[PDB]
Amino acid sequence: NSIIVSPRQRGNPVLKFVRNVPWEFGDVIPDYVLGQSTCALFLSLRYHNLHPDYIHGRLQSLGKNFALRVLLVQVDVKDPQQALKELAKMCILADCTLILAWSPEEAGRYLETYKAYEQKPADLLMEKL
Ligand SMILES: [Hg+2]
Repeated sequence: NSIIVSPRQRGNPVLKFVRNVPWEFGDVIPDYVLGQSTCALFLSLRYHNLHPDYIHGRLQSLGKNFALRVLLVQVDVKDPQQALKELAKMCILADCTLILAWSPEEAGRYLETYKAYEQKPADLLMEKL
């Protein structure tokens, strides 16, 4: 039921806006575990400028364990277009979904939205047999 949150996310104002599903910190590889094989990384564009090698290593340490991988980018920098195009390339090659959030609140809503769905819900009919 709960979103599991990496302690690396501690202090991220996004957490204030995860309000309609429980969340707790846990020892997890992604920034948010949103189900059995779904997870998200969070990246602020301001942070990305300051630490340009950060996200490539993060996406790479993540690998392919989770079926659905989501990079949630907070667009918080004037003139983000060049950064966004490079992150898009990175996501295409790493096969991850790129989502643009324009505020912490929007990012928190995206997290609750992905948590609403099981990527591989129960399949009862096979089970019954
Ligand atoms: Hg991910």
